Parts: sequence; structure tokens; C-alpha cells
Amino acid sequence: RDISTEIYQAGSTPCNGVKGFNCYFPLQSYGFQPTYGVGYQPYRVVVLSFELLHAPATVCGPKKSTNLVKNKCVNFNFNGLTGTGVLTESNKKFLPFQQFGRDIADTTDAVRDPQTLEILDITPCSFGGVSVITPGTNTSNQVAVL
Amino acid sequence: DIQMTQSPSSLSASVGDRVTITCRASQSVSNFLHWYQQKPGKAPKLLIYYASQSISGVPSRFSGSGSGTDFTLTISSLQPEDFATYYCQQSNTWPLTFGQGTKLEIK
Amino acid sequence: QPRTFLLKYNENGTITDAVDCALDPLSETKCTLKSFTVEKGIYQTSNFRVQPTESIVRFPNITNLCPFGEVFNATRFASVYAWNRKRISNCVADYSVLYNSASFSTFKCYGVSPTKLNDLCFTNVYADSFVIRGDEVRQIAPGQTGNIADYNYKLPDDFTGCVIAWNSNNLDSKVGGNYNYLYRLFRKSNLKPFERDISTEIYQAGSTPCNGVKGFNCYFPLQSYGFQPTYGVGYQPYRVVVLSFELLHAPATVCGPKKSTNLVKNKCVNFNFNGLTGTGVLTESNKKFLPFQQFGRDIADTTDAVRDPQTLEILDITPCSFGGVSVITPGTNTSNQVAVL
Amino acid sequence: FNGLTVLPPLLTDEMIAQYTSALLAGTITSGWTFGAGPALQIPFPMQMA
Amino acid sequence: AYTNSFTRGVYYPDKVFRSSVLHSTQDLFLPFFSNVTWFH
Amino acid sequence: AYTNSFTRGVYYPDKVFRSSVLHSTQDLFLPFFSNVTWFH
Amino acid sequence: NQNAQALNTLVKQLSSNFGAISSVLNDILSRLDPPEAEVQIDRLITGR
Amino acid sequence: ALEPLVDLPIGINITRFQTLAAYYVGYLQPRTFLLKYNENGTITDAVDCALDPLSETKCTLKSFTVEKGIYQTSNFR
Amino acid sequence: LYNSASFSTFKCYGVSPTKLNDLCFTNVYADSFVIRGDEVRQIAPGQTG
Ligand SMILES: *[C@@H]1O[C@H](CO)[C@@H](O[C@@H]2O[C@H](CO)[C@@H](O[C@@H]3O[C@H](CO)[C@@H](O)[C@H](O)[C@@H]3O)[C@H](O)[C@H]2NC(C)=O)[C@H](O)[C@H]1NC(C)=O
Ligand SMILES: *[C@@H]1O[C@H](CO)[C@@H](O)[C@H](O)[C@H]1NC(C)=O
Ligand SMILES: *[C@@H]1O[C@H](CO)[C@@H](O)[C@H](O)[C@H]1NC(C)=O
Ligand SMILES: *[C@@H]1O[C@H](CO)[C@@H](O)[C@H](O)[C@H]1NC(C)=O
Ligand SMILES: *[C@@H]1O[C@H](CO)[C@@H](O)[C@H](O)[C@H]1NC(C)=O
Repeated sequence: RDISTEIYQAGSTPCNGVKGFNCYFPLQSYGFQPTYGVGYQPYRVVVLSFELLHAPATVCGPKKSTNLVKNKCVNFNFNGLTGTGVLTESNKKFLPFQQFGRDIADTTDAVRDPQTLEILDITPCSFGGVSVITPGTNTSNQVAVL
Repeated sequence: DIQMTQSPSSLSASVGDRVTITCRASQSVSNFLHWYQQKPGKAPKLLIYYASQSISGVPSRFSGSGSGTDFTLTISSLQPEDFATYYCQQSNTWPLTFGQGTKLEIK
Repeated sequence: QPRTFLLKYNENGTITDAVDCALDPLSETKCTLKSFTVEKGIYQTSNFRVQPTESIVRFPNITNLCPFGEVFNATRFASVYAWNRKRISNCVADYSVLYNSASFSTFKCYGVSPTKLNDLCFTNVYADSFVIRGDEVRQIAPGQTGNIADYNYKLPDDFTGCVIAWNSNNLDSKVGGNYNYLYRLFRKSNLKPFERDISTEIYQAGSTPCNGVKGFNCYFPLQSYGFQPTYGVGYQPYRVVVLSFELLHAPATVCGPKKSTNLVKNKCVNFNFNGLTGTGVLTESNKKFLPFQQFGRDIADTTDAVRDPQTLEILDITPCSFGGVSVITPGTNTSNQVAVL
Repeated sequence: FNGLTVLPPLLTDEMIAQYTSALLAGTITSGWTFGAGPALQIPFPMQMA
Repeated sequence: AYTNSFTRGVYYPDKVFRSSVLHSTQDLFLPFFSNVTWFH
Repeated sequence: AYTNSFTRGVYYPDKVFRSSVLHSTQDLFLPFFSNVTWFH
Repeated sequence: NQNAQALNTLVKQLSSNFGAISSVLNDILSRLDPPEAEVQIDRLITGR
Repeated sequence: ALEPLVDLPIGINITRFQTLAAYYVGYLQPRTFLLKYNENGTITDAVDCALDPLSETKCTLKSFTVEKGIYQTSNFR
Repeated sequence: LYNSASFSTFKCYGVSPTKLNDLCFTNVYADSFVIRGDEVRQIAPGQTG
């Protein structure tokens, strides 16, 4: 915010206090009349600047809460943090200023919950490639699956 | 700011001859130039104004012509009592600039 | 201070030890190796380069200055019926002498900003000049209509240019009236922008055409201002020099001034030669340039030499010395003393 | 050029030649016994024999 | 009076848990072995 | 009349100093051994 | 010859525009705004 | 090698021309040239890359002396 | 805020307009001022004036 009222110097010689020769006052007025057009009308701007996670999350929405379930593959939403995994008990003793734990390469490892402050661990759900043992279609269609 | 020059600097003349002195401007003064005459110990007087026209009340032994950046007058009948330093004066741009002088001398 | 640390966390979840990345090259090696224990050998930690100490700006010398003295400093400004258009081109136009002096009070440059004017490259400047009444400041503007706008001289709706004008009372006012300056009240056509109606026809209003005589409902449009020094500021002489601009039709030939900077040799500088920029060490050369060439390039399009403006010297561009920073260490068991290559 | 450096080799050109002169002197003097253990000299007709 | 800062001035960066990981961050830290000003 | 243009008609394309180097450029040029038309 | 020609190709690909208005980074910063000069720089970054 | 003299920013469209006892009028076409620069900076010899396939090998290899062998220089379509 | 038809210039970059309640934001900087009528374009990231 530039609230200062120092006069602007343009051409050559600094006046330093007198509005005059090459010395214009920086704060000039709108001067709104209702006879003006829509490109001259007032416009009450209210801009809502966010940052997306410089801080712990404080401004949530009006969506209803959901009861928690233990040791199952769920799609959780931890104050805007959307992810998948199972939610198990954890023995990681956090200091009370942490709100979430972070793993290697921008993946979230442990989150403490809203309304309860009980610590949870995020482990991803069980995945893996599938593989087929076959003797060939010329011999038999019996398939072992790995 | 107009570098106003004239050639020749010191030229001689005789009785009753036809002399031609020119005076040149750096920038275009196309139709506004005045011609003066100055005897020693005497204030000048207009001779030719706007490089073509002449003042009423001057002896018409001379006439002036020229445009662009080349200006002159021709004295068709010179007399020995002149011997004076001739001056040009433009009228186009500030500041107003004179010439150095063409002093006429008798042999 | 904005430093970079390397924190070691624990099985508790607490910080045990740390190093500073900018303290010494040993902990710089610990930062770039991401461990507290370095082994015996050589490691490249960072890149060293010589910074530009100061910059030099170079541009060709101004020997072709634009005729702004012929359009501002003139004895006879032509009137608005015979407003004088001069095309200003093939030179360098200085608007800083215009903006830095305040004989005027009414800049109001529509389109381009009044401040940033010497940097933009225009192509064609139309310097018009006319003298109007003192209260007609609002009429010379895009969009505004009236006598001076509609029937005298129209500025266009998308006008890009400055409306430079000073209100002079000493020069163009004669005691008794300067009747040389003239304007039109009555005209049967709204003038399109950049048009010049010098015709002296008789205006017919009511019923019957006069056609050569003057009388009842037949007004001569050519009427005098009649400037007097005892008038107010709305009736004072008002000397206008309006400058029209590019309108995207030509290549650029009229530009703003460019301040030259004195060169220093054998140092790492950030140079600018005729629009070609770069960072390097300038030194003398024995390479014979042909007289039309401005800069020389080596193998694979790297500028090896440049011809110096304003003195016709040939300067060799050597890039500033750079290399990786190598740290000799015996290992953290042996010693903490390091050597830097 | 910009961003390009050429690292010098650790073994120089006058000193790779010292290895080749050492291998030549060891070969001509001793056959192949310097490649096996200690350098045992031999006359060169007996070596070529 | 002036004192060496030694190896003090180390804090937690961004209120986030991390365990047994050599982590590099760039924040406003106190430099090691710098001069602090002593008032008594 | 017509004449073969031989190897004439080569200008400096870019006003750049170049030394001991083979340079390939793509501007408008007169082709070698083309028909140049002879007038009187 | 292969090493010097690979280095000469590596220097010679700095002159490529990669679809941008010019290949000189200071030239495309000196006359353009930041958030279109961003995508003009980014083409040169991914090409080089 | 023909040196430049002037560069005039006129920006007017030119389509036909006329000349004020004998002269040659040739026409320019957008073809690639290989230019040999001397140590002083002047052009010593030049090679038109669209004249014959020997000059296509010269413009491909960027040399005025080609060695013995086979060179893939262009594509027939 | 979204269902109020008094506004005509909601005009939201960053987070998309239609899914806005579902995220939980941390710091919301509700600034407020009054400007000249055709200066809608200058309050935008990048457009200058
Ligand atoms: C149009 O005319 C004006 C007025 O003559 C020019 O403005 C500058 O005015 C000042 C004083 O009025 C003068 O500056 C002089 O500079 C010299 C050298 O520094 C100094 O020795 C003198 O004592 C004096 O201060 C001079 O008339 C003029 N300055 C110049 C020409 O550099 C104005 O430049 C003219 N041209 C335009 C395009 O406006
Ligand atoms: C299928 O297998 C049998 C014996 O293994 C073989 O004789 C036969 O040729 C095979 N079929 C084909 C199409 O190769
Ligand atoms: C806490 O720190 C101690 C000290 O090294 C460590 O032995 C222990 O494993 C940590 N964790 C717990 C849960 O006590
Ligand atoms: C020092 O050496 C010992 C064995 O010689 C090793 O166990 C120890 O880890 C080393 N210290 C380090 C790498 O900090
Ligand atoms: C280069 O120019 C110098 C002086 O003009 C001359 O002596 C020399 O022979 C030239 N080198 C050539 C033509 O290879």
C-alpha cells in the first residue's frame, strides 16, 4: 500500500513542497457523476487472494463431515488433501505444531485428523503387476496366473 | 542558430561597375531575408525587404532577388561614396542572426 | 540470512545435526553430496563464473537530429486554415527535451504514455502546427465534437500521439488585434481527420444562394480571431504543435535517443552493441574487418568480435572465465582440511 | 564457449610415452618375465629364439 | 562485545514431520560461526 | 540475345565478418551458369 | 572429428528458434511482457 | 564478391522497373549458396547448392574438396 | 457468492469457479477498493497499465 503523498517530480528542478512548475500532485480524483457511462462508472472491487497451503488449513467449506473407518482402502479428503490409501494406527510421535507428515518426493505419509486430533498413518493400497504362466495355446488353455 | 555566412569577405570595386555579392544560409529561409547597409559611424537602414521588394524612399540603383538558400542583390550602378559593410538579415527562426559583412573598398 | 541448510532428522523425529552450505567448501561438498560423511577423492560442488562488474551501452552517434527546432522555434506559426504538415523522418527524434521543459502545461498524450516515449520505435511522425483560441483545449481530443473538432481540424477516434501546445501571450497577440489568425464558424460538412479545407467559398444558410456576393443570410466563413493581450486566458493565443504517429505503414526510420556509455577494456562487462547483447571481456584484436561489417562470428554462430561504434575500432569478445569448483578432501575420518581446485 | 569446458587428461602426452618406453625397454631387455614377475634379462637372440 | 554464534540458530522449517532423512531446505537461518552482538 | 551468367553475381549476405570458414546461407542469389539476358 | 562435430552441433542448436519469435533470450525479454515471455522462454528451454 | 553500399527504409511496393549502350539483366532465385571466406574476411569462391550433384556433395559435406566415396545428399520424390 | 447475480465479473483464475467450496483454504486475503470503469483488464495477472 502506497499511502504516501510525496509530490511527483518530472522535468528538471525539484520544487520539494510546492505544486507547480514540473511538479504534479500524484493523487488525482475520480469525481463520479451518475450521468457518466458504464465505462466511467464506479466499480467496487473485492479481490479474494488465496495462496494454496502456505499454512495449516483454516478456511474450509460447508461440506458435511464423514465418520472415520480403520484399516480399509478409502478415498480420503484431509482438509483439501485428496489421496488414496489405507488408514492405520501410527507410532510416530509428532510434536504438536505439525499437521501432516510428508514423505520423499511430494507424497503425504501421515495426517492428524480434524475434530479428534488423533494421529493416522497413510499407507498406499495393495498394488502390483499381474503375470501369466502359459504352456502355449498349441498345448493347452490351462493358465497359471502370477 | 542559423549559421549565416556571406562571400567574398573583402572585395574591391570601381566607379560605375556591376557588382554582385551573395549571402548563404545553413537552413531554409526561403523568402524572408532583409538587406542592410552600414557606413562607419552611422546607423543602418533597410534596402531590400523580403529579398524581392524594395522600400519607397531609397535610391533605386540596386535590386534584390533569390530564394531557397542562395540570396543576393545586384547594384547596377555603383558610386564611390558607399564603401560600406553590407549585412543580411533573415526572418524565419529565433534567434535572429546577422551576417559578418561584405565591406566594399575603392582601388 | 537466506542460507541453505542440510538437516539430519532422527528416529525420534527430531533434528540431530546440520551444516551450512555457504560456510566452507567442506560443508559445500557435504551439501552437494547430501551426507555428513564424504570419502577420499575429488568432488565437483558448484560452478564458478566471473560476474559482470558494470555494464556498457553503445549505440551509433547522433549526427542526424530531427527538425524539432523548425516546428517549435519558429517566428510564423501558420494558422488553422493553412495548418502546416511536415514529415519528420530519417533522423533521431528527442522527446526528452520536449518533456523536460515546461513552457506548456497541457501534454495529455493519448495512446502512448507521456513518460515512456524515447524507447518506442515509431516509423513516421507527422508534425502539424496551428494556432487556435485559448479555451479550445478540450476540442483537440479524440471523441470530443464541436466547432474546432468538426469544422476546423479533426483528431481521429483512435488517435495515437501527443497534443503538445503552449499558451503564448507575448508572441501572437497584437495590441489592437492580430487579424492574421483566422478560423471558420460556418461549414456544411463535418471534417474527416487529417483534412485541410483552404477553400474560401460563400456559405449559404437560409433559402437563396448568393454565389459571389455577401448579404442577407450569406456569411463569409473566414472570420478573424482578433487576439488582444487584455483578454482572459480562454481568449489568449494558443500555439498548438500536435504530433501524429506511425499507424503501421512503414519500416522504422525515426527513433528516440540512446545515451552512449564509455567502454572499459579487459574486464567482465555486460555490453550492448547496436542491439546485439552479451557478456564477455573486451580486448583489442588484429582481425581486419571489411568496412561494412559490424560484428564477426566464429565457428557455430558465436559472436567472436564486434566493430566498435563512434571510433571504428575492432574489439575482440572473449567470454568471461568459468569452471567447476572441485574440492579435494581426505574424508571425514581423516581430516577436515580441504583444497579447492 | 558458453557452458563448455574441456577437462585435461590425467596422463599427459609426454608421459604416456614414458609408459610406452618403459614397456619397450622391459620387453627388449627381458622378454615377458617383467609381465609375470621380476624382470629377468636375456640376450635378444635368445629371446627371439 | 562480540561472540561467535557456533552451531546455534537451527529451527524446524515448515511445520512438517520428517524422520531419518537428510533434507535440504533454503530458509532464513543463522549462519554458523558468525558474530553475534553481546550486550551486558 | 542471351548469355550464360558463369559464376558472377555473388554478394555478401549478412554483413558479418567471417574468417577461414565455409558458410552456408539461404538468401536470394543469382544462379550459376544461368541465362542472363543481353540488351542493347 | 565425431567429438568436435558433436560439440559443433551442440553450439549450433543454440541458434534455433523452436517456434518462438527469436532465439535470443534478452531480445524476447526486451520487447515482451513477463507472462507471454514465459512461454517464449520455455520453448527454448525444452528445445535446448 | 559484391559489397553492400546503402540500405534505404522506404517501404514502398516495387514490381516493375525501367533504366535510364549494352547491359545485362539477371534474376535472383531463393537458392542456397556455400560461401568460402578468406582469412581477411572476403569471399574467395562460392558454390551453388542446386547446380549439380557434385555441388550437392560439396554443400552437404561443407567442404570444397570431397574425398572418394558415396554421399547421401538429398531425397528423390 | 456464486449464486448472487448482482455480480457480472466473477472471473476466477487459479482455482476453478465451479469447484470452490470443496477445498479447505489456509489464508484468504479479502482486499477491497474502488476503481475507474474500464480498468477491469488491469486487475489480472500480467496486464499492465
Ligand atoms: C528552442 O529554443 C529553446 C530556447 O532557446 C531551446 O532551449 C534551450 O534554452 C536554454 C535557455 O533558454 C539555452 O541553453 C543554453 O545552453 C548552453 C550550453 O549548455 C549554455 O551555455 C547557455 O547558457 C544556455 O543555458 C538554449 O537556448 C537551449 N539549449 C540548447 C539548444 O541546448 C531549445 O533547445 C530549442 N529547440 C527545441 C527543439 O525546443
Ligand atoms: C503343437 O505341438 C505338437 C507337439 O508338441 C507339434 O507336433 C505340432 O507341430 C505343434 N503345432 C504347431 C502348429 O506347431
Ligand atoms: C525418541 O528419541 C530416543 C533418543 O534417541 C530414541 O531412542 C527413541 O527411539 C525415540 N522414539 C520414541 C518413541 O521414544
Ligand atoms: C571411519 O572408519 C571406520 C572404519 O575404519 C568406519 O567404521 C566409520 O564408519 C568411518 N567413519 C565415517 C565414515 O564417518
Ligand atoms: C590479407 O590482407 C593483407 C593486407 O591487405 C595481405 O597482405 C594478405 O596477403 C591478405 N591475405 C590473403 C589474401 O590471404
